[PDB]
Amino acid sequence: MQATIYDLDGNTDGEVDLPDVFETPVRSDLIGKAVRAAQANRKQDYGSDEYAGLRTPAESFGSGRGQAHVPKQDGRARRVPQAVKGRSAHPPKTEKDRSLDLNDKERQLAVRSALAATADADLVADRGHEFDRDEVPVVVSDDFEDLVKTQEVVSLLEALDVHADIDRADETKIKAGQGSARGRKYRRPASILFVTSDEPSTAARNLAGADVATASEVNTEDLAPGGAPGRLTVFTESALAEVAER
Amino acid sequence: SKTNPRLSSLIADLKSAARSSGGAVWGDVAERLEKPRRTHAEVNLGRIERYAQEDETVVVPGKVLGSGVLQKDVTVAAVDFSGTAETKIDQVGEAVSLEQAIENNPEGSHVRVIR
Amino acid sequence: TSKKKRQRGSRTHGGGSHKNRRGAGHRGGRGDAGRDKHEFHNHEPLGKSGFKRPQKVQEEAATIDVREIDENVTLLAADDVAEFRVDVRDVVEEADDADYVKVLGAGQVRHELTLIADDFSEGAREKVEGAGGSVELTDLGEERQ
Amino acid sequence: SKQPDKQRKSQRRAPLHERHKQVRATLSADLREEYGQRNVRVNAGDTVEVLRGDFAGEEGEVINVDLDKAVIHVEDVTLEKTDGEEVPRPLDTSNVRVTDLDLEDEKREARLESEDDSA
RNA sequence: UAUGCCAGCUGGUGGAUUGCUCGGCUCAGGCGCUGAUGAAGGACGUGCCAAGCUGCGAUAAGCUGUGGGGAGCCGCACGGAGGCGAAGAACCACAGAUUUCCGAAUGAGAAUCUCUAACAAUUGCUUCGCGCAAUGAGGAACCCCGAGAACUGAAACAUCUCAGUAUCGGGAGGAACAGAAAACGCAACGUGAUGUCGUUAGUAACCGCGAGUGAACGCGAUACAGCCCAAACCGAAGCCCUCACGGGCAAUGUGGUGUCAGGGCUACCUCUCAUCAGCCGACCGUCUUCACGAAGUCUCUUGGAAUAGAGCGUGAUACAGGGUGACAACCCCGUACUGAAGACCAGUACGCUGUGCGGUAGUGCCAGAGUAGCGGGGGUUGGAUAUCCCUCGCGAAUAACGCAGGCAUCGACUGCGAAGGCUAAACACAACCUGAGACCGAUAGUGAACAAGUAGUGUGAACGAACGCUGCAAAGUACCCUCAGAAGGGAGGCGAAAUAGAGCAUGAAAUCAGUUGGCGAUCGAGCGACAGGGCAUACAAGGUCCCUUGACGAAUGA
RNA sequence: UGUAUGGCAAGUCUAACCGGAGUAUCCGGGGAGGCACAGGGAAACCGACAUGGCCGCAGGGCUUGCCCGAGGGCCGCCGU
Ligand SMILES: [Cl-]
Ligand SMILES: [Cl-]
Ligand SMILES: [Cl-]
Ligand SMILES: [Mg+2]
Ligand SMILES: [Mg+2]
Ligand SMILES: [Mg+2]
Ligand SMILES: [Mg+2]
Ligand SMILES: [Mg+2]
Ligand SMILES: [Mg+2]
Ligand SMILES: [Mg+2]
Ligand SMILES: [Mg+2]
Ligand SMILES: [Mg+2]
Ligand SMILES: [Mg+2]
Ligand SMILES: [Mg+2]
Ligand SMILES: [Mg+2]
Ligand code: NA
Ligand code: NA
Ligand code: NA
Ligand code: NA
Ligand code: NA
Ligand code: NA
Ligand code: NA
Ligand code: NA
Ligand code: NA
Ligand code: NA
Ligand code: NA
Ligand code: NA
Ligand code: NA
Ligand code: NA
Ligand code: NA
Ligand code: NA
Ligand code: NA
Ligand code: NA
Ligand code: NA
Ligand SMILES: [Sr+2]
Ligand SMILES: [Sr+2]
Ligand SMILES: [Sr+2]
Ligand SMILES: [Sr+2]
Ligand SMILES: [Sr+2]
Ligand SMILES: [Sr+2]
Ligand SMILES: [Sr+2]
Ligand SMILES: [Sr+2]
Ligand SMILES: [Sr+2]
Ligand SMILES: [Sr+2]
Ligand SMILES: [Sr+2]
Ligand SMILES: [Sr+2]
Ligand SMILES: [Sr+2]
Ligand SMILES: [Sr+2]
Repeated sequence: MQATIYDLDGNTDGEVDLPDVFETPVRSDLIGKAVRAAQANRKQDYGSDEYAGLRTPAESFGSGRGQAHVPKQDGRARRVPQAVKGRSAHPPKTEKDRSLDLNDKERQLAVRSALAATADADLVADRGHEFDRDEVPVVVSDDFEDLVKTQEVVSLLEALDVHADIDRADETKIKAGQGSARGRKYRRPASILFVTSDEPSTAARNLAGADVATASEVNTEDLAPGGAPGRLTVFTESALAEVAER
Repeated sequence: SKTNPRLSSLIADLKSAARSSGGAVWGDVAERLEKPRRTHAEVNLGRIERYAQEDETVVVPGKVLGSGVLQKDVTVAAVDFSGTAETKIDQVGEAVSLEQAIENNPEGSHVRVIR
Repeated sequence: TSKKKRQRGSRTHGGGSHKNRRGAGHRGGRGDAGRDKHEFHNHEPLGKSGFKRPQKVQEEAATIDVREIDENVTLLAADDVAEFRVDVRDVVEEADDADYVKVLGAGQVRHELTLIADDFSEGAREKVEGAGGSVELTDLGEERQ
Repeated sequence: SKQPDKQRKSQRRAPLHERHKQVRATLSADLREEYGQRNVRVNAGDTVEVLRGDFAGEEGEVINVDLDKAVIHVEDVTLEKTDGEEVPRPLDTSNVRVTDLDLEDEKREARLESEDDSA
C-alpha cells in the first residue's frame, strides 16, 4: 500500500510504499502473550524472612494442663502458623522463578503483528485513541528528529488532527488501593508513540501519555500497551523503512 | 477453547459453507479442527505424492510439512504450510489456504482428505 | 477455574479420609523404598547386566540413509553435478566430532549417484550400484581388511 | 527518590541549612522582574500577602520564621484564645506571596541580584 | 404483671473495619577492614531546670581551622527563665583539639576500683638498654586450615544415608584460596597457568550393586600475565642501622650469574626493546553529593479550607516523586537539560629509565630424598585394581636419568621434569552507602513503626513482650455556679466538626445501662424450615392486595 | 510423566555470555550443548517398508447400488 509523508507544517510531501509487515494479520492473542511476558520479566523477586517467627525456643507442654499442644515461651504461644507472631506457612519465596520464557519466532511475530495493527484505522479508534484521520500510521519527514521544543510538536500534531489523543491522556487517575503507599499513586492513558531512527524524540517525550521509541528496538509494549493492539503511532520516513526488516 | 482468532474464524467459515452449500467435508474438517491440537494432521510431502491424484484437491485438516518429494500437479489445501512445504508444492502445483478453498469450492466437490 | 481453586471448603482436598495425607507411610516409604518388597510391581529387576567399555576406546559413527541424500539431490546444487557426485562428509551435520561417516541403505535411490564416504553397508551398495552408480571409499575407509 | 516514604522522610529529617528551602514563597510581578527569580526564602522583615487560607487577601509584616516546623508568623494573622489573647496562626509559605523585601543584609541583596546564584 | 425471652432505639464498653505510614521484608548497584598512636564493647560522667534517648568526655548535646550556608539558633522535646548570632551563629563537608575508668588491657592486683615506675607475656634486631620493632583483640557474612555428631532416609538396621552437614579449635583479607604442567590423553600433524559461569551429565564411577551417591577431559564464555630461587661458573665485588662517626651481618656464602624458549664453562655469530627492577602517572566509566533550573496561585459557584466543578490562560530536553487546610506540570521542594566535587577503578594503563632478547658447535659441569616407589593399618573420594590424605616399616635413579598417559611387568610411542618460591584480573559476602518493588500495612511485616533487645523472667547460660492516628490552626476550653477539691459536675467559650477534648480519625461483634415493640407468673426443651393467624411499622430504596360477577378451564369429577 | 493452548517443523531451543538501549524490562548477537532425525546387541559389530496384498470408517466420485478410499485394522517384507 501507500503512506502519505508530511512536513513540519502538516502538508503533504510525497509518499512512499508502506512496507509488507503492515499487512501481517492482527493476532491479539500473540501480542497479549508478548506483553504479558515483558511485564513479568521486569518483576522483582520478593519473599518474607526465612526465619520470621522461628526465632524462639518455644516448646509444647504436651498433655497435662488442659491445653492444646501448641509451642509456648513465657506463657505466650509461638512459632506455629496458627499462632500470633508465628511463622507464615506457605509464604512468598525468593527462590521462585517469576520470569516467563517466549520463543524468539513467537515474540518476533507478535512485534510484526502489533506493527500491522497500527495500519488499521478502525482498530486504532477501537483501542481508544481520539483523532480525525483516515490514513494511519501518521508518517512524518526525517526533519522531525531535529525538533527541540515540545510546543512545536504540539503545533504539528494539531495540524495533523492527531492532538485530541493527548487531550485524552491529559487526565491522571488516582488509583484505588494501597499501591499509593508504594509509589504507584497515579496512572494515565497511553497516547501516541513516536518512532524515530537515530535517537528517541526528546521533543515529544514529555507529551501526556506519549512514548518515544526507535525502529531498531521498538517492542510489542510500545506498539500495543497492555496487550491492546492498534496504537496511534507516528513514524519517521526512515523509521518506516527500518521497521520493515524486523 | 482455541485461543487463535484466525482458527476460530476459519472454523466458523467452514461451518457456514457446510450448511449453506452442499459441502459434507468442510464441516467434517471443522470437527477435526475443533478437536485438540495433538489430533490435528502433520502431513509430509511423501504422503501427498502417494495418495493424491491430479484434478482432485487435497484437503489437509492440519498442517503440511516438507519431508519427501512431490512430483504430482496437485492443489493442496491446509490450515498452514511450513515455509519449505509451500515452496516445494508451488514448484509442481499449488499450495492454497483452506480459507480460499472454501470460496473456490463451497460445495466441497472432487476433494480427497489426507492425514 | 482450576481444581486447586475449588478445594476451599472440601476439608480433605481430595485426599479421602483425613487420616490419609500424613507422612511417608502413605507413600509406603521414602523414594524408591520397598522396590523389592511391597512395591516390587513394574520395577526393573535387581541385578547387574553386562559390561561397559572405557569411553576413550568407544567410537561414534555419523549415520545417513541413502533416502536422505536422494531426496535432496536437486537442492544440493552446491555440490558436483557429474554424468550426480556428492561427498557425504560435507552433507551430514555433527560430522566434526564423529569418528567416521557411514552411509546406510534405507529407502529408494531414484538417481545415479557417486557417493564418497568412510563406510557403507551391504544394502547401501546394492541400491546405488543397482540404480546405475558407484561407491567410493575414502583413505580413512581403507580399514576393511 | 520516587518513593513517597523516602520523599516525606527527607523533608522531615532535613538538617537546618536544608530547611531554608522549605520556607520559600513566590515573589510578586514587580519583584520577579527585578531579581530574575520566581521565589525567595522568606525573612522576618518582609511584607507578605496571604493567598490561600481563611486569611486570604490580608497583607502584613513577617514577624517570625520558624525553620523547625517550617512555618511563618505574619502580622494580624491571629487567632483569639479563650482568655481573649491573640496568638499567631502559623502559615505555610506556599500559601503566601512576597510584596516587599527587607534588604538590610549585604549578603541577601548580593545573592538576590546575582544571575549565577539564587536566594 | 414481677424475675424474664427475642429484636431494635439512645448511651457505654471494646477496638474490629476502612483510610493513612516515620517501620519492616526482598532484590540490585556501589563500597569494604579496625586495634598497643590502646580498638570494638562496656562503666561513670556531661545540660540553667534533665528521668529516658541521642551526642559528647573534666575543654563533656561540645572547642579550633578551611570551605559551604544564611538570619536565624540554643538535639529528640511545641516549657519557663535566660542566652547566642551582621565580630556572619545555627546547619553541612573535610581536617585538627580534647577524649575520665574498665576493656586485647600490657607494672601489680581488683565485680569499672586500688597499690608501688612498668611494651605484662612471647619473639626478631640489637648500641644487649625494652634502645628499635612485632604479636595479642574486634568485624554481618563471605574465605582458608584443622576437629567432627545425631535425629533422619534405607518404610526395621549394622555398611550406606543425613554429611564432611550442625557444632567446636586456629587463622587472613577486602575479598580469600588457586596458579604458569614430572598437565591433558575429543591419541593428535592436537590443547597449553588458575579460578569462576554455562554445558558436558545425573553421563563415567560408587553402592546390603539396596536405598541412594556422583566427577572429569572437552566445549562455549568471563578475565587474562607471567615470573623468582637452589646449584653449576664467579667468591666479599654485598646487606642492615646511623646525619655522620661508628656499629651489626656475612666464607656454615652477602652479592653476581642462572632457572626447560635448560642453564653454566669454552669457541665464535648476531644483537637487544624479552624479561626484572624503578620513575611518572591518567582519560573514560561507575557510585555518591552539590550548584542551576520553565510555566497561573486569575474569574464564578461550593466549601472551614480549592488541590473540586464551570470559564480563561501557560511551560515542557521538565506530565518522576513529595509538600501544601480536598484530585496541583504551571503554589513550595524537586523533576529534564547543563555543569561541579569526592570516592572507586588505580599507583593500574600508557609513556620513560635502566638491564639486555637470541643463535651454532663442544662439554656425562649443574638441576630440590626418607623424596619417587613398595608393603602393613586406617580415613576420605565417583575414583572403580585406576581418588586424595594420615600413620608404622622399607626405599631409587641422576637428564646417558626420571615421572605420567585410569590393573601390574618389559619394550615402543606421545607428553612432561616432582621432591624450592612468588603472582594482577574475572568469582564469594553484605557490615556500610544509595536505588528499587504485581512484597506487608500495626494480632501484618523484623522480636522491635512506640522506652526494643526496652519493661519484665531466670543463680546463670539464656529468655523476652505490648503500646502507631486531636485539629486547618492549640484556637488544648476564659469567666461563673457546685464541691473537701488543679477532681468531677453544670453553665459557658473555640472549631466545619468536641459523638474531633487529650491512648482524642473511623468506632464492628461479644456485651452493659436505660428504653420501645411483641410474648409473659397453668405451663415443656436443637431454639427452626415451610403454611397460615394476632399485634407492631414516618419517608426513602418494594407496590401490590381483598371481595361480587364474568372469561379460560389440566388431571380429577359429582 | 500426561493434558489444553500457541510458535516453528525434519527439525527445534538457546545457555553462560557479548553489543545496543528507552539500561533488572527491552532490540540485536550467541546453536556450546540438549532433544528429535534408526535401530538391535553385554560387546565386538551390524544396520531398516519415501508401500507389496486384503478389509474398511470418515470423506470424495458415479449413470445412486458401483468405484476412489487418508487415518484405522489384518498380513506380508525389511534391520538386529
Ligand atoms: Cl507424513
Ligand atoms: Cl560399551
Ligand atoms: Cl584438547
Ligand atoms: Mg509473623
Ligand atoms: Mg480496599
Ligand atoms: Mg538571583
Ligand atoms: Mg593490671
Ligand atoms: Mg528409619
Ligand atoms: Mg532393604
Ligand atoms: Mg557423597
Ligand atoms: Mg580428565
Ligand atoms: Mg639474580
Ligand atoms: Mg564415606
Ligand atoms: Mg508486630
Ligand atoms: Mg475516637
Ligand atoms: Na528471639
Ligand atoms: Na482449653
Ligand atoms: Na528467582
Ligand atoms: Na488429610
Ligand atoms: Na570438538
Ligand atoms: Na432472680
Ligand atoms: Na563500604
Ligand atoms: Na535528661
Ligand atoms: Na572522639
Ligand atoms: Na607492643
Ligand atoms: Na630490650
Ligand atoms: Na522407616
Ligand atoms: Na527401633
Ligand atoms: Na554401601
Ligand atoms: Na499551597
Ligand atoms: Na600406606
Ligand atoms: Na600424562
Ligand atoms: Na498495634
Ligand atoms: Na548445535
Ligand atoms: Sr499422661
Ligand atoms: Sr486425589
Ligand atoms: Sr511432620
Ligand atoms: Sr522379593
Ligand atoms: Sr556440533
Ligand atoms: Sr530541630
Ligand atoms: Sr521539633
Ligand atoms: Sr592465558
Ligand atoms: Sr628438577
Ligand atoms: Sr597398559
Ligand atoms: Sr531454673
Ligand atoms: Sr458544654
Ligand atoms: Sr371442561
Ligand atoms: Sr533459535
